[PDB]
Amino acid sequence: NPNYSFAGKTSSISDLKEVPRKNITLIRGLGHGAFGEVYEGQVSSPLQVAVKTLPEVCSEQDELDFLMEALIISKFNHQNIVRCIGVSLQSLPRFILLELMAGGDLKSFLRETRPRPSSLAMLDLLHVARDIACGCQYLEENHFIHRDIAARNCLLTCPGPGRVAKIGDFGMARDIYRAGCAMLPVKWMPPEAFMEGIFTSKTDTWSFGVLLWEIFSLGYMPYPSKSNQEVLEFVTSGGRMDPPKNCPGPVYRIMTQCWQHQPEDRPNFAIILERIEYCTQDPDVINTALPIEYG
Ligand SMILES: C=CCNS(=O)(=O)c1cccc(C(=O)Nc2nc3cc(CN4CCCCC4)ccc3n2[C@H]2CC[C@@H](CO)CC2)c1
Repeated sequence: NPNYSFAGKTSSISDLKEVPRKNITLIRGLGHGAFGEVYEGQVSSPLQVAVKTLPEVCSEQDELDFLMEALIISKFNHQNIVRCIGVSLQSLPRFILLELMAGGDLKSFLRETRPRPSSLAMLDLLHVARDIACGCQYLEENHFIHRDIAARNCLLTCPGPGRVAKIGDFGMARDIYRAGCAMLPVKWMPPEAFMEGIFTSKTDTWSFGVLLWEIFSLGYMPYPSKSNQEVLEFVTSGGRMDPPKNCPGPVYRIMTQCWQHQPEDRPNFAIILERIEYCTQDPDVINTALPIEYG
């Protein structure tokens, strides 16, 4: 029974809301991460959920990783962080039950919803950014360092208008709480993080800058044509990404403030939200056309 502490309150497996296995039905696979497979499920107007599964063939450490993931997500309480409905850890395979996000991951969304021969506008992108910044502000307020803010780790409620973006994966924070080189999110990390292994909330500010780039580029990989080591040396020597195609100046300037070399010179998330809000109200920003991808 490992204990988990967040916002000064401690929790253990006993605090998790166990849902009887017979109340849970799987409908379809939704895809996989590195972390087993994810299904759409229903809990008994049944409740629609996402079901994250633990492989039955796994190590004792995978078991503990999965428990810790459950405790981490269960203690958050915020509209831009996916809810945990409960868990079913007393039958096999073990389940974590999460808010179903019918729009899928943000990176995939951006790539698949690129304007082609009116799907997205600048304001859609700014709303996604606001939503994630709101989730990041909540983490910062509660002294939680995420360590992997990236489009692949964000989810959307629905594909269409009204979509809300939320932070959906806490795997890196989980690994560090419980503590390879080639798996580190180098391209989202600030100098002091990959050099000294020093993480603070100004670490997540930097990563959020990179997420902003991903959003306004409509889902491109950061630092096009650069490998991890090339990015590490580029960033460490003061190198910064160029603006995404058609990116308004005021939105680019949020990215460049997020990427200040010294953590002290980076904005906190209250300031980032203020700047996103200003961009959102500015006609010259929101009237900028996104590029149309030829097809
Ligand atoms: C962001 C990482 C996933 N973290 S999670 O597995 O703990 C999680 C938590 C809460 C919800 C979800 C979830 O709903 N995932 C999910 N829903 C998907 C829906 C679709 C349907 N598409 C139809 C066409 C329009 C776009 C949506 C597709 C994939 C969906 N996923 C994925 C997210 C990425 C991976 C994560 O393992 C698989 C599950 C996933």
